[PDB]
Amino acid sequence: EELLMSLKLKALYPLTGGYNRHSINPFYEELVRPTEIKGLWRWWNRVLFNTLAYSTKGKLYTYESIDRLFEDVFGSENKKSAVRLEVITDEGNDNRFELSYVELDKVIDCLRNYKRKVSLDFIDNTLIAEIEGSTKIPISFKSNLDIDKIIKDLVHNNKLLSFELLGFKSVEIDATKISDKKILKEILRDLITNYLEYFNIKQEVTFTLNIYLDKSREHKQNFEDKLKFALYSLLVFILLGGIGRKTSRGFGSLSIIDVKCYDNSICKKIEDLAKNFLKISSGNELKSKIESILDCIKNSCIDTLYIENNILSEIDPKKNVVYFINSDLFEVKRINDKEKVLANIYKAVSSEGCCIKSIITDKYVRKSFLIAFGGYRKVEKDKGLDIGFIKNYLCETCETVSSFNIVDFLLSEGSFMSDYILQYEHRNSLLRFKLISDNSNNSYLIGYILHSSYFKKIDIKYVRCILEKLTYCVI
Amino acid sequence: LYEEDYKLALEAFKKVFNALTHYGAKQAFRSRARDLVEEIYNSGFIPTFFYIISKAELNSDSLDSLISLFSSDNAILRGSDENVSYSAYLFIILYYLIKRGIIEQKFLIQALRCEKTRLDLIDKLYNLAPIISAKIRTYLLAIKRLSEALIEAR
Amino acid sequence: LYEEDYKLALEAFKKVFNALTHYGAKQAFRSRARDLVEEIYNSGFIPTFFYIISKAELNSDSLDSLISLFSSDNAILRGSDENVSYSAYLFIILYYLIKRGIIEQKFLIQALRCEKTRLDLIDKLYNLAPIISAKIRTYLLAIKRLSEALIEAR
Amino acid sequence: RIIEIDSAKPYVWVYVTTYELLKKVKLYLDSISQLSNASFSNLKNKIDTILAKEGKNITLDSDLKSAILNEDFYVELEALNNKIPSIINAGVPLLVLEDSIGREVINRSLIRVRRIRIDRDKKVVETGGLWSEEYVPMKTIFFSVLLGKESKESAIFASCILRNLRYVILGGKETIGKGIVELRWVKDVI
Amino acid sequence: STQREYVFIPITNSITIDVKITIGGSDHITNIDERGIHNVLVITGYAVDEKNGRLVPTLDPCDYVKGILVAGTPQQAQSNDFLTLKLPANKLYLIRKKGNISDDLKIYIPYSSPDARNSMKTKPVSISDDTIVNNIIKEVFDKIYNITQKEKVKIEKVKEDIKELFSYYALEQ
Amino acid sequence: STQREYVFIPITNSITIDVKITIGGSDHITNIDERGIHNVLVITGYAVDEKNGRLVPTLDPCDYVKGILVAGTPQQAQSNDFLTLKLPANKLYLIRKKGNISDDLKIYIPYSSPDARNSMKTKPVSISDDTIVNNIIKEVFDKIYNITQKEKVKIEKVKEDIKELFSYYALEQ
Amino acid sequence: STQREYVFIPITNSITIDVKITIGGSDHITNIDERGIHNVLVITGYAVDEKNGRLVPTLDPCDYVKGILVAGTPQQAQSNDFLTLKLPANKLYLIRKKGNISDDLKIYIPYSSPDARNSMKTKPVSISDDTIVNNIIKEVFDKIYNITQKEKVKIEKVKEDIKELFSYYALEQ
Amino acid sequence: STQREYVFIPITNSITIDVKITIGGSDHITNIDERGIHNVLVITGYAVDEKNGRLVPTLDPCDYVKGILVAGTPQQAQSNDFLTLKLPANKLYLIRKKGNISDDLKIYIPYSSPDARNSMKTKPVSISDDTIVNNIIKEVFDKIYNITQKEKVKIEKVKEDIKELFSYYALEQ
Amino acid sequence: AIDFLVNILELIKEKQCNINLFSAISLTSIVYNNFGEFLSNNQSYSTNNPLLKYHIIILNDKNKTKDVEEKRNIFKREVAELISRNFKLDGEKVRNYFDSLKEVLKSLKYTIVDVEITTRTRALIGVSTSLGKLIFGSGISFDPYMNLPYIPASEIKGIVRSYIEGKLGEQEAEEIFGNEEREGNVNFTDAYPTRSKDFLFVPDVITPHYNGKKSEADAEPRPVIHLTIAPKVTFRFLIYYKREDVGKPICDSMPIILIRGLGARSSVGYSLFELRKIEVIKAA
Repeated sequence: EELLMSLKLKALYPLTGGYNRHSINPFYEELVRPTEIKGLWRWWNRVLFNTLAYSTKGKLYTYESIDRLFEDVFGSENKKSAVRLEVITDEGNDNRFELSYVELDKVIDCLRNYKRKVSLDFIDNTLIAEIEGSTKIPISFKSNLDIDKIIKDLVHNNKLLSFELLGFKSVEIDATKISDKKILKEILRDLITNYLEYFNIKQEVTFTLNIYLDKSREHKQNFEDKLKFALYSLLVFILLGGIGRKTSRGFGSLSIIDVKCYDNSICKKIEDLAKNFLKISSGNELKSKIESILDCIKNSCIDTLYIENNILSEIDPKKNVVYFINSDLFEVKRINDKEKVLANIYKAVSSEGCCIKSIITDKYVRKSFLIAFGGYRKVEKDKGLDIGFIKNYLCETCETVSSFNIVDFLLSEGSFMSDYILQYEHRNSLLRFKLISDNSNNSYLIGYILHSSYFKKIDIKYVRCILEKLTYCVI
Repeated sequence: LYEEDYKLALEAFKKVFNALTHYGAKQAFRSRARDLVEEIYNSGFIPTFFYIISKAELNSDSLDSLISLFSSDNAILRGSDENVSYSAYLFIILYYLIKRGIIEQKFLIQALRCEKTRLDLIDKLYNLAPIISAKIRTYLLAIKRLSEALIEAR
Repeated sequence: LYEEDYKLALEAFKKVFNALTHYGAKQAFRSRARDLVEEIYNSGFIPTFFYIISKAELNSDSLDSLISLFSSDNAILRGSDENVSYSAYLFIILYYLIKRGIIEQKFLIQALRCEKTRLDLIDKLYNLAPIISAKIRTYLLAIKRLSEALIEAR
Repeated sequence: RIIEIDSAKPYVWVYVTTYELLKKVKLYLDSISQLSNASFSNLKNKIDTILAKEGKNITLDSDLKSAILNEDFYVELEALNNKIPSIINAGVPLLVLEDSIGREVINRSLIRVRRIRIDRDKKVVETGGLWSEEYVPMKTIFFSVLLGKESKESAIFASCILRNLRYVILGGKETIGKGIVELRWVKDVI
Repeated sequence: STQREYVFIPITNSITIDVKITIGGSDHITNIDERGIHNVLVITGYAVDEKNGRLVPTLDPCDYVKGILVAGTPQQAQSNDFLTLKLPANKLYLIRKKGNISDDLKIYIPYSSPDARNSMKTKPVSISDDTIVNNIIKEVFDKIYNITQKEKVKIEKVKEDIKELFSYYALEQ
Repeated sequence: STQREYVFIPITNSITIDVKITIGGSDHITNIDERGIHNVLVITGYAVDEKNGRLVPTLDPCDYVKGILVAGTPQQAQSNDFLTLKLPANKLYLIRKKGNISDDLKIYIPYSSPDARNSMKTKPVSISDDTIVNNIIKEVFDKIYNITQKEKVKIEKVKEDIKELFSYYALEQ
Repeated sequence: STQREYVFIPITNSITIDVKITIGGSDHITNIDERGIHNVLVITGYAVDEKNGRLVPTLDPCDYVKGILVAGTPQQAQSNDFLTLKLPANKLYLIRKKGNISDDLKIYIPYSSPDARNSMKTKPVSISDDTIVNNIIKEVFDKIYNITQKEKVKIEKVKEDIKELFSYYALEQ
Repeated sequence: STQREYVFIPITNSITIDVKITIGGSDHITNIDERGIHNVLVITGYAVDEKNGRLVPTLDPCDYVKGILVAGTPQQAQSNDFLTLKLPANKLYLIRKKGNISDDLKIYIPYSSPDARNSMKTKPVSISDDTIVNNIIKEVFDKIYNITQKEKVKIEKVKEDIKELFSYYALEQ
Repeated sequence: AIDFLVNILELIKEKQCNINLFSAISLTSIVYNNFGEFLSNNQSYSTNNPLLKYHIIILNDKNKTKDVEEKRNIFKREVAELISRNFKLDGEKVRNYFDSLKEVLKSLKYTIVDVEITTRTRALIGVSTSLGKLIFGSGISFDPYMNLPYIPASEIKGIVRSYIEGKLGEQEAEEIFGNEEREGNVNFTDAYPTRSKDFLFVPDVITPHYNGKKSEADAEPRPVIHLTIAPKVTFRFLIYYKREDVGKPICDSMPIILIRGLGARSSVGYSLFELRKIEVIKAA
C-alpha cells in the first residue's frame, strides 16, 4: 500500500551466491539478493523471539511455531507477506561475466590421450593452468571484469576463502578415450568461467532497502505489535551478521549508512534507535549500544503481549535445536584494518589456529570447543579420538574442566544429538564475528556467541573469557 | 399408481432439510440438486458418483453425521457449504439405495464406519451401476423439484 | 475379461492404498493424483512418464517393492513421502499399461532397471503413444477422484 | 507444436488436419451443391486431390520427412504434390494425418490454461478457486456454410451484409480478449 | 500406564457414582475448548441398558454408543463386569479429533450381561429435552470438567452439541 | 453556464466552512438517490491539508483525494489561492455516473501552495471510527443534502458506502 | 541542499532560455549512458500551453507530460510562476530509472495558471518531424550535456527514443 | 433496548388515539420506499373489535390481523389491557421484508378481553373504499409517517396497496 | 525417433529462435530424467552435442551413481544456461500481430489503449505453469504457438481490478469490470514481449533452508535452479472498450500497479515493471 521505512546499508566483502554460487554470471550481476535479506530477516526474527521468550518465559519454541505466529507479517503458504522488500543497489549496471578469448589450443593437446586433474592458480595476475601430470602452462585470457590484486591477495592470504576455492579450480578430465579440440575448449572455457567469477569480491557494496507495507489489508488484533517486533529484529540482523556466504566469519557484514521513516506511528522508535548507530565513538560505547538494544528488547519495549496465546509450541530437547542470544557475549574491539582481521579470523576458528592454540592448550579440548561452537567439523573414528576423548568433554556426565556439554549426548550411546553434532554437515557456527563500521573512519569488531538449546550446562564466564581472548588475538 | 419414489424423495428431503442448519448449505444443496440429475443422466452413474464422493470429503467426522442422519433426526451435517452439499447429496443417493433394498443397510453402515470397506462399498456400487441408474431417475428428479421449490435461490 | 477404466482405477487404487502404510505418503499420493493429469496433458505422456519415474527415485530396492506390489497384496511401498507418492503413481500408470495389454509386464519390469532397456522403452512408447494417450487420461481422472475422496486433505 | 530435423526452414508450428475432417468438408460441399445452384469445383478438386492419398500421413507444401507433433506423436510423412495450391493462404505447411493418430494430435493441440481466484483479504488463492480452460489456438480454421432461402430479403442479406461481415466476436471470455475471429467467404477467397 | 475411562452417555441419569476420578491425570482425551467437545469416542455394536444403563454387546453393526474418555480407573470395586482393555490409540474410532494420542492406552467399558432370555430388540433414541441436557452438564460434565462456568460462559454451545452430537441405540426393554 | 465547488471529505474537522453557497442553482452534480452517493469526483496527484484543509498539488500519481460537488462560489474571500478552472463534464474522474452532465462545468477546488519548507510525506487515510462518520454526515452531508431525515431511512447504507468508498491522502503534519 | 529543475519537453521551442544553472555541480537526475535517456520524469493530470509553454493544471488522469529533471533555478527573476516543492524522491514517477536517489529533492515546475475562461479540451502530441528533435538536442541536450559530441557520437540513437519515449498532451488552444 | 408497538389497521378509525409515540427512536421496521409499505406485520389466531378496535385473541389459525409495526409505547396509559412481548426478530411474521431487523425487539399488542359471552364469529374484512383509505393516510400515515405529501407524489402507490396489502378479521360482535 | 532426443540440444543451440521452445524443453526433459541411460549409451557420439561433455568429465572417481547424480545437476544448470543464451526474442512477430489486431479492433469501433511495459528486475510469471516444470520444477507462462512467454490477460485484468477495487470500492469495481450479473466493460489481451535488450530468459535459484523445518536440526539448503524472465524485456498488450467513461480509471491505475508486482514472489522484489508507454486510439 505505502512505503514503511527505507534503509541505506553497506556490506564488507559480500559473498552473495547465485545459481552458479557466485556473485556474477554470464547473464546478470546480483550482489544483494533480496531473497536472502528476507530469509535472514526471518532467521533473526526467530532467533530474537526465542531469546525474548527464554528470558521472560523460561521456555523456547520451534521455528514452525514462531513463523506461524508471525504469519501475518512475514507471510506463509496461507498469507501474503505484509512487508515487501525492494533492494536498490548503487551501481546496478548491466554487468555480466563476458569472457572474450581464452586462447588455450595447447593444454588440449597436453591432456589428450590421458586423464589429468587440471587445476588452476592465479599467481601474480597470471592465470596458470596447472596439470597434475606436471605441467603449469600459463593461460592468456581476457575477461570483462578486473581484479586489482587486492582481491587476489585477499583470497590468497585468507585460509577460509582459499579453502572454499578448492571446488572451483579443478576438473578431472579423462580424454584417453574420445577427445576433441571442440569439446575440451568448451569444458576448459566453462572452468575458467567458474573460477574467474569467484573473484568478483567487491568491498563496501552499499545499497538501499525499501520496505513497503500493505497498510491494513485487514487489521488483526495483534498485528501492529508483531510488526514492531519484526522491525526490531530486522535492526538486530543489521547489527549482527550480514548477507551472503560466510557471515559467521565476518564477510558481507552489514552496517547502517542511513535510515528513514514514513509512518511515524510505527517505525520512529526504530529510526531513532538506528540513527543511534550513525556514529560510534568507541568499542566500549558500541558494546553499550548493543546491550542497550538487547535490554530494550527484553524490558524497554513490548516484552510480553501475546506469548500467552496458544499458537506457539514448546521445543522438544534432545530432538530440536534453536539458537537464541546471551546478551553477555558481545566482545567489541577496534580493527582499522579489515583485510588483516578477515584473514586472521581463521587463526581463531580453526583447530590449529595460533589465536586458539594459546587459549585452550589441550589439543584434545579445542576440538570439543569447536565442534560445540564452530559449526560442523569432519571427524571420523580412526584413532583413539572423539568417540573416546571428545565424547567425554561433550557428554553431560563429565567433569567440569570442559564446562559445556550437550543434552542427549551419551557415553557411546548418543541417540540423536550425537549425529546432529558429529554427522550433520549443515550446522551454523555459534561463534560468529562482524565488522560494523560506518560514517566515521574507525571500525569495530563484534564477536558474539549465539546460545543454543542443546546445552544443558554452560559456564557463561568461562566461554566469555575464551571469547574475550579470541576477539583480542585476531587483532 | 404408487409414485413411491416421490414419497421416498419427500421423506429424504425431510431429513436433509433438517440437517443443513446454515441457510447457505440449503442453497448450495439446491445447486447440487439442480445439476447432478442432469449429470447422472448424461455421464452415467459411476462417473457422477465418483465426482460426488470426491467433492464430498467423506472424512470420518462427516461419516458419523451421515450414519446418524440415517437413524436420528437431531443429526446435523457439519462442514463448509459445498462439503455438506455433496455430503447431503451422497446421503440422498444412499438413502435411496438402502430403502429400495439395492444395498443392505447393515453393510453400508459398516462400510462408512471403516476407512477401508468404503472401497468395497464403491466396488459393489460399480457392480450395480446399470440397475441403480435405471431406478434412481424419478427419485432424483423429485429431489430436484423439491429443492428448487422449498429453497430460495442465492 | 475386460474392465472399464473406472473399474480398473478402483482395482489399482485399492492395492496402492493398502500399500502406503504411513499417512503422509497417502496425502502426498493424493497431491500427485490431483495434478499429474493436467501435467500429462500439457507436457505429453512420455515426458511426464519419465519425470514420474525419475522423481520416484527407485534405487532398485523400492523398485523391488513396487514389483512385488503386482504379485502380492501384502507388499508395502518404502521410502520418503515425496518419493513413495511418485512410486505409487508410477505403479498406477504401470498397472494401466499392463492391464490394457499395451505393454507386456516383462518389458516394463525389465525396464526401470538394466539401463539398456530404458531407451528401447522410450522408442516403444513413441510407437504406442496414440494408443495410450487416447484414454490414459480418463483412466487417471478416476484415480484423481478416488484419491480426493478417500484420502484426507493435508 | 512440431519438432523436426532436416528442413530448409525450421517451423515453429504447423497446421494439422485429418482425413475425416476433409471428408466432412466434402460432405458439406456435396450437400449444399445438391440443395442449391451453387457449385464449388475448386474446393472439391483441391479436397479430393488430397482424399485420394488417404491411408497415410501427408504434407501438402513442404519437405518435412518426419516430425514429432505436440512432443508426443512421432509421424513419418510424405509430400503430396508440391504443386497443389494452398487452401490455407499462409506458407505454413499443412499436415494431413490419418485418423487415430490425428485424433490425439488434435485433441492434444488445444490450450489448457489454469486460472485462479485471489482471496482479496489475505492475497492468496481462494479455496476451491482454481480451474482450467480450453482455448483453441490462434489461426485455427473452422469451415462452415451459411444457407438461405429466396425472399428478396435474403438477397439483400447476401448483397451487402455478407459483403461487410469481416470480423466478429465468438464464444465467451471476450474480456480476456479471447473472442476475435475473421470470416473469409470462400466465394471471394476461392 | 496412562489409563482412560469410557462412560455411557444416554438420556438415563445412571451415571452419578460410577467412577473414582474427576481428573486423575492432567488430561482426559475428551477436550472442551470454546468450540464444543472433541475426540468423542464411538463404540459400535453395543447398546445402552437404561435399567442400570451399561454397554451391552449385541452383534448388530448399527448399534453405536458415543461417549467421552476420562483418564481414570473405575471405583476400585469392579473388573467383575467392566470390559477392561488396552489399545494402541489407533483403533479408537474417535470423533472430532483435536490432537494425537501417545500410541498406547488402557480403557474400561461399563458392561452388562447379554442375558439370553429376552430378545435384545434395540431402538434408536437421540438426546433431546434440555431438561435432561441441562443437568447432565452439572451431573457429569461439570463434576468432571469443573472448568465449566470458569472458562465457558457460552455453555449453550456445549449444550446444543450434545443435543445433536451424542446418541445411542436403546433397548427400551 | 454553471459553476461548482469541490470539497474534500477527510476524517478531520476541516469540513465545516470552506464553502459559502448551499444550493446555488437547481442541480448539484453529486446526488443520493436510493442507492447512495453518485457522480463522486476523484482527483489524483493531490493530497489533502487537514490543518487548514486544502488540496496540495503534488506530482505522485498514487495519492488522491475524493470529494463531492455543489454549485456556488467560494466564500467571497478567495480566487487568489484556488485552482479555478472549467471542464466539459467529460474530463472528470466521475464515479457512479447517475445521469449525464451538460458538458460545461467550472469547478472551484481548495488549493494551497505546496509549502516548500518540508518534505511532503503524505500517507493514505481511510475513514473509520463511525462516530466520525456520524459527525461528518451532520456537518456537511446535512448542511448540503436536506434529504437526510427527509426520505432516508436506510442511512446505514450511505454510512457504509462512505465508510468503504471515500479515501484520501494527507500530509499528517 | 539539492534543488532540481523540471523542463517540459513538448515539440515547441519554449526551453531555450529558462534555466540558469547549466552545470553548477556534477550530478543530475536525468543522465545519458550509451543506452538512452535514463531517469526520465512523467507528471500526470497536467498538459502544456505552448504559447510560452507551461504546465496548466487539469484533473484528467489520462493527461500527462514527459520531461527531464536537471539542477537549476529559472532566470532568478521568477518563482512567481513555478511550483517550488520538496519531495522524498519516491513521489517521482521516473521512467528508465538508473540511479538510487538521495531520498530528498526540491523541484521547480514550469507552471501556468488554470485559465478559468475556456474549457481545456486537450489532445496528445507525439515527437516526430526530426527537425523538432534535431534542434532541441542543441537547445537542451547539448546546451547542458556538453559531454555529448565528446562522449556520445550516436546522437541518432538518442534521436530514436526522443521520437519514441517522450510524449505529452497539449491544449491546442 | 428497543420498544415497538403494532397498530392495527381495520376499516375503523379506533386507532387515532392508541399510541402516544410518533417516532420515539429513529427507526420503525415499517418502512416506505417509493413502492409502498415494507416490512408489514401479521399475527395469527387474532381478530379485532372495530368498535373501540382492539385485538381479541381467538384461536382460529385463519384469524389474522394486518397492521404496521412502529416503535413506541401505547399512550403511557395501558399494559393493564395491552399485551407486551419480547421476541427475537425471528418469531415475527414480517411480510414485504426489505430491510432487516435488530436481532431482538420488545413488542406491545393492543389487546382486549376474550369476552366469553357469545359465539366469537369473526368476519373477513378487506380494506376497500379508497375514500376511507384517504382519511387513513392523514390519520396515521401522515401523523406518524409525516413524509407523506413531502416526498411521495405517488401516494396512489400507497393508496392502491392498502386496499389490498391489508385485510383482516373483525368480530362485528 | 530417439535421434530426435539425442539431437534436441544441438537443435536448440542452432535454431535458437525457430524451435518450438515448449516441445524442445519437454523433449530434453526426457534426456534429463533418463540422464544416466542416455549417458551410458553409445549415442553415436556427435562432436556438437552438449551430452558428450559428461563422458570426459570425472566427478567422484570411485562411486558411479553419485558421479551420475552430480553430472545430472551440472547438466540441469547447463540446460538452464542454454535456454537462456540461445533462445532470444525476435520481436517482429509480436509487432506485426499487435498492429493487425489493433487495425481489427479499430474496424470494430473499439477505443484502444496500447500499453508497453518494461520489466525492471527479472520477473517470474506463471511459476506454477508447465514449461521446464519437468526439469526445473517451476514453469513460465509460455505461449507455444507465438513461442514467446506471455502475461495472461486474466492476470493483468485481475491486478487492475484489485487495485481499482481497493481504490474506488467494490461497487465501482463491478460498475467497471462487471459482476456475476452483468458483463464487464474493459477487455484485455495477453502481454507479449516486443523488444528485449540482450536476453529473454535468465536462470536463477531459490534455496529454502528453514522452510517448514521444526528447528536448526532438520534444516538444510535445497537449491532450485529455474528460469526467470530477464530484465529490460518490454512486454506489450492492448486494452479496448466502448463505454468511453471507463478509460479514466484505466489511465490512472496502470502506472501505479506496475511499480508494485505483476507476477510471482513480488514480495521479495522480483516481478517489477515500468510503464514504458501508454498510447490511446479513441473510437472517434
